[PDB]
Amino acid sequence: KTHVQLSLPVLQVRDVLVRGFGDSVEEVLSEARQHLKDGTCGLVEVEKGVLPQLEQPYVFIKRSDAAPHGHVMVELVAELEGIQYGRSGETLGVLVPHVGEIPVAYRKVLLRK
Repeated sequence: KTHVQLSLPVLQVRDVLVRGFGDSVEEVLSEARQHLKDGTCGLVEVEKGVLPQLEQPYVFIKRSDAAPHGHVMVELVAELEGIQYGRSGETLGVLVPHVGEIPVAYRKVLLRK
């Protein structure tokens, strides 16, 4: 399928143990997509002070359209040293590995895969 319904655990930035997906834009997009397929991806909501506490390159989920079955349609955009790879809508959050941190909420998304 071109899209997959996922329910992503929303993590507090100070709880995150693994603060990024790797070392290059292509690696972090690759790993993000693998962890989304494996159910081992979390979401951190972006506010003042969050991104400097995580590791670049960043992987964002961004709204791809204006929400089937309560799932916002999203796609991935990476960022390294202020350059984004992809073009999309509003940021829903930054993706990180999930390694068993307790979430504060779940974010239902339809991921363009």
